[PDB]
Amino acid sequence: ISIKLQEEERERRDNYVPEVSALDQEIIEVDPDTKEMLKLLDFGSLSNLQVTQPTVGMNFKTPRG
Amino acid sequence: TKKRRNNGRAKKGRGHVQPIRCTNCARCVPKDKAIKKFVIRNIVEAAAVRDISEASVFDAYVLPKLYVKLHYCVSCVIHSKVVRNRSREARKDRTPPPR
Amino acid sequence: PLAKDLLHPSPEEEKRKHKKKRLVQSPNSYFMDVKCPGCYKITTVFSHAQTVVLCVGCSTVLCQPTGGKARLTEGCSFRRKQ
Amino acid sequence: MRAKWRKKRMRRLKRKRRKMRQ
Amino acid sequence: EDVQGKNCLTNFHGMDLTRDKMCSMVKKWQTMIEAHVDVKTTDGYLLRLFCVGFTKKRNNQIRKTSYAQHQQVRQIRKKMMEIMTREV
Amino acid sequence: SGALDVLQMKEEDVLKFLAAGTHLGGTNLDFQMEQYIYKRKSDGIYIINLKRTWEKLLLAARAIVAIENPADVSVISSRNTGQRAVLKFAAATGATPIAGRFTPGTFTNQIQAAFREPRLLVVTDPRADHQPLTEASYVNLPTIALCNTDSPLRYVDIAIPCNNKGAHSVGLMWWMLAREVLRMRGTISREHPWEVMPDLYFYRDPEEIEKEE
Amino acid sequence: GRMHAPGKGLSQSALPYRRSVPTWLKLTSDDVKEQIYKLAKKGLTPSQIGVILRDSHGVAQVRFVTGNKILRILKSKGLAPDLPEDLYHLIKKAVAVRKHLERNRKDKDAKFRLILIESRIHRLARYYKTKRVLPPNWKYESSTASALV
RNA sequence: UAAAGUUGCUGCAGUUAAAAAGCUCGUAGUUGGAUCU
RNA sequence: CGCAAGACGGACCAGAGCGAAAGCAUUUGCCAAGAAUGUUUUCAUUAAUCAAGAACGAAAGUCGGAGGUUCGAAGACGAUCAGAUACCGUCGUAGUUCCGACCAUAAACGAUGCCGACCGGCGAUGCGGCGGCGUUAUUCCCAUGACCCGCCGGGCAGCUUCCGGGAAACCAAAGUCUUUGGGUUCCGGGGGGAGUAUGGUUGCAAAGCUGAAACUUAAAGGAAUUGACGGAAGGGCACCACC
Repeated sequence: ISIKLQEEERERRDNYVPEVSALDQEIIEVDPDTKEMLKLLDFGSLSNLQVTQPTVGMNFKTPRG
Repeated sequence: TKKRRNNGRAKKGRGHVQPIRCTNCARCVPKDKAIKKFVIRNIVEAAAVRDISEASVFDAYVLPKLYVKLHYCVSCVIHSKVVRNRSREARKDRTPPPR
Repeated sequence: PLAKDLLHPSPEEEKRKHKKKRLVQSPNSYFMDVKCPGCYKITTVFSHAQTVVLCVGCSTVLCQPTGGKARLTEGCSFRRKQ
Repeated sequence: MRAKWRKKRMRRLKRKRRKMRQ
Repeated sequence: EDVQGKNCLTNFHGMDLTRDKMCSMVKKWQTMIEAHVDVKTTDGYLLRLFCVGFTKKRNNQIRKTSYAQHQQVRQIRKKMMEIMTREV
Repeated sequence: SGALDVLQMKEEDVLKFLAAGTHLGGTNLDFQMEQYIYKRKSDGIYIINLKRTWEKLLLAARAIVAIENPADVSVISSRNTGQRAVLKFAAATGATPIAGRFTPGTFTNQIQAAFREPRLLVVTDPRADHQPLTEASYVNLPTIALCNTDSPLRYVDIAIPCNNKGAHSVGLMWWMLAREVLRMRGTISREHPWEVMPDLYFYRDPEEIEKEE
Repeated sequence: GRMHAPGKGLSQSALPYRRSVPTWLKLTSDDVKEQIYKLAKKGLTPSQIGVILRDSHGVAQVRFVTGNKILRILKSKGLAPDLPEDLYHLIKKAVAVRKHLERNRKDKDAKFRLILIESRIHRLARYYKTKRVLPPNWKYESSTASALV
């Protein structure tokens, strides 16, 4: 069915917005490597981020076979 | 015409592979071309588990298993339906069936 | 990808290559001046040495041959040249 | 006829000819 | 070797692992190393001892196989034989 | 950006990108996406260079703007993650949306009911939207794509390097594209933040829909 | 690829572009020449002399310090060996293989390797005869070649 | 004779249509890296 | 429970390794050999391919000697069958095992000559080397192993791809081919006759290498497609199927 009223209903339902954006947060955890990326991007002076420590090891591959 | 890239065996990088005898017919088939099944079986069947467990002299005996490796030739493996023919595209799939 | 070009730096893509396959080939080895704490003079040792070299004033094993780079003994301070 | 059996037949023919031709 | 008073007195003759136990350890992506020694105790009991070991997959291993190189296997076999001889 | 202070990256944009995790790629790296990454992390995640992301977004916005009839640009999303974002982008910029299943032959079968002839194509993911990508190679249709680290670049003419797996990232990417297209056209202005905010473009689960009301 | 093997190895030395004497190296050309003379008198082949000078004395390349190659220096001083060291080592390997094959007659692999070694010997000897390094009547015979070793 | 690029120097083929020696070594033959105004 | 003999070396064992191929799997020792890697070592064109010539060459087979467990051509018997001379069963000779001579052939296959250059991507794996968080063992420093993450070089392969090719199957070579020329060896020319005859040569023999013609014939053949059929597999349906 391709009725116009269904499109109107869908577009009204999708027209939802909160008062606070989900991207509006005080603390953003950022890894040191992306911090270096920001610093080389002329954005190392931003105080909105927070140091999250890197992972202990490099165990990210799933076991083979 | 060639049906399989590996010719239905795993012989890559060597000339000769020692043969083994099929457990079903005693046919000489190469160890890489032979079709291998490793069965782990309870030595007591599911129906007989209750009787043997009740008649045991110990408590929680956990019955021993049986580890048998069967090597099949292609003919006996096909007749026994261990493996079966597949479509030309499904043939290339080496992923074992779920278990 | 745009070889021998200064616009995109590639020290890291050049010393990663095989030594013979570089734009201009160059060894991956070096000579190193070694001090032994018990000794008092320089010894210039090849990094991939194949000889069990001894101190020129003593009888101490400076390094041992391995498959690749030679293995130096403990305490001997080694510094690359050039 | 299988090729190897025809080859065997030809071998037997040659042997018989060698025997007869002394 | 003796029977006294309707009692048979036994003595050590040998030792083995059960068939299921030894079949259960032989898995297909590891090396199994076997050694054997003919060694005599201080009482004169000559014993043939067979030792078996298997290479262990590390807890963070991604590699499927845990094979030992031939010299590593020879060193392990040497250690096994030496320890068996020392203990007997 | 063209080395223009008016078109350069802002602090708010970088903060939004970091909050949405747009810089976070996958553990795999397509060899044609190498120039858009910064470095691999210790856990295998590739970091996407946000300056390159901004450059490619602005180039895509320029490509979209240089089409006078806005309905001649098609914005596609087969995945559920980008359907809402694509619909909002189409409403904002006047482009034509294809959210949901893209039936094959839409660009090639002139008899079909839904037959349309776009002048530009934008997709949410080359992998998921491979059908419109392949069809674009039949009607001389250039393509703009939101490409992750492991996205294939075949039939993609302008790739925007970004995280296209997360709902926040996809919504924010479409929101920035719409904002920049509108800014370049003449509508709205760069002297003040846009009234719309990215959460409207986001995809939300029905459970979250129920919870947040 | 290898002359007598299916190997396609690439491993070899990679000379640096600069042909100058290293700054660290303080040995005069004559000092390197006397060290070469001493090592030759010790009973070493030019390859061994070069290896020792590289490993211990820091002489990266003798040709770059003295302007001459080690074999040429040994010849000019008059203490170069009778036959070239590569041919000498090939003959030594052939002698070792023949000694092994005398007491191991069922080793067909050894016979095949001996054939390869003697083919290499003959090729090198023909090249040397072309360069007048060996006398034109020189021939490798496997009856008393152990004396040549 | 051309057609026959079905005798292929120009200019053919040789996994499955006819076809690469079981495999190496090896003399002749053939072919041979840069470099000197 | 012992003793003896002759074979064989399971599981581990893999699209893993080594070898020129054939081929190679219990421990340990001796003997000589070898690839790759490392190398700011040495020689300095010594090279590639190869008529002649030569080494090796599965199995079966031949001669002589030793041995002879198992299996087993031939053969005997029992079955099945219209018949079976075969499949199946019980035996069983040569042989299968080893030593010394012979033979030189296999679907000896990747049905794909060797050497060199260039032309995509990805994840693995084997060896060597290089670099690096962190985890374990040496119950102590460094090192060295076992892991983990990468890089480089050869290697066995795999997946993928509108590189390109091809009749296609399919092949990162079987590509860089009418936009045709990097070097070189062997070799094919419609199907049969026929790898036959004959000659030569090799062999104890069996036979191996070389190798026709008369004559006959319009196709034989390759790849793929659709059907039909299958004593091939997997499904579905009708109380003219069953329960």
